[PDB]
Amino acid sequence: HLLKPLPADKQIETGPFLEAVSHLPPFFDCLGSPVFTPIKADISGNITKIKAVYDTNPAKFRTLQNILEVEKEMYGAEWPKVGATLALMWLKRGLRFIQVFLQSICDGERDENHPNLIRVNATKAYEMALKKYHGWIVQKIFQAALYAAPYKSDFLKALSKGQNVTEEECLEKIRLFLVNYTATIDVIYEMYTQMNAELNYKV
Ligand SMILES: CCCCCCCC/C=C\CCCCCCCC(=O)N[C@@H](CO[C@@H]1O[C@H](CO)[C@@H](O)[C@H](O)[C@H]1O)[C@H](O)/C=C/CCCCCCCCCCCCC
Ligand code: NI
Repeated sequence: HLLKPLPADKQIETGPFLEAVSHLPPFFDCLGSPVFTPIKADISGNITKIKAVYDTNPAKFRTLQNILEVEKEMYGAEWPKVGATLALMWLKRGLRFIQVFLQSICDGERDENHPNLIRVNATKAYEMALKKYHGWIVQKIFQAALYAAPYKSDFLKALSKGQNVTEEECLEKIRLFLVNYTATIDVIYEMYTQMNAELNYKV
């Protein structure tokens, strides 16, 4: 299934969002390299934390905007470096990395001298989504992941394990997934900017 479409007023229901993005971390089990373990843990850990907050009062935390706004009231000067707000601040970055990476691949972006690597696509996604927030030690993790990254064809076979679809059919399904996914992430970014909740610290 696809993510829910964005409503006209751009308020994103928490429950459906968490349920949908909860399907993303299992993909990492298809990628054998040791770095995918802490990557999966990071993404899943943030999902878990936002879910834990949501579950304390689903009515009050019905939308992601509710989460930020209510946490701001709950935590005073500790906000936004607190709670589900912090978890979602980092989740959105992981989700944008995925967005940019997959979009790049689907649009045929490549290094003409290495057309079956995915380095250029991962580098674009990293620069757009994560690099500004990573100190050198974490950047080394990215660099090592790049070196060991699967070939494009292998990667796409993993995305479509279970489906028996062609590479081109796999890309078409990703393009459709990307529609509501991209729109939703863009709203989450806007929300953090509007609330002055984007933090710029490096890890
Ligand atoms: C259709 C479905 C498609 C699925 C396909 C998925 C393919 C995706 C591949 C990789 C996704 C990578 C996402 C990584 C997100 C990392 C977020 C991050 O920077 N989290 C930080 C901060 O952590 C935060 O610290 C905070 C406190 O300061 C805490 O409060 C937070 O809870 C905590 O999250 C953490 O320090 C870093 C974790 C790992 C960084 C990995 C760097 C890049 C990975 C290499 C990618 C190459 C891909 C090649 C293709 C296979
Ligand atoms: Ni689902």
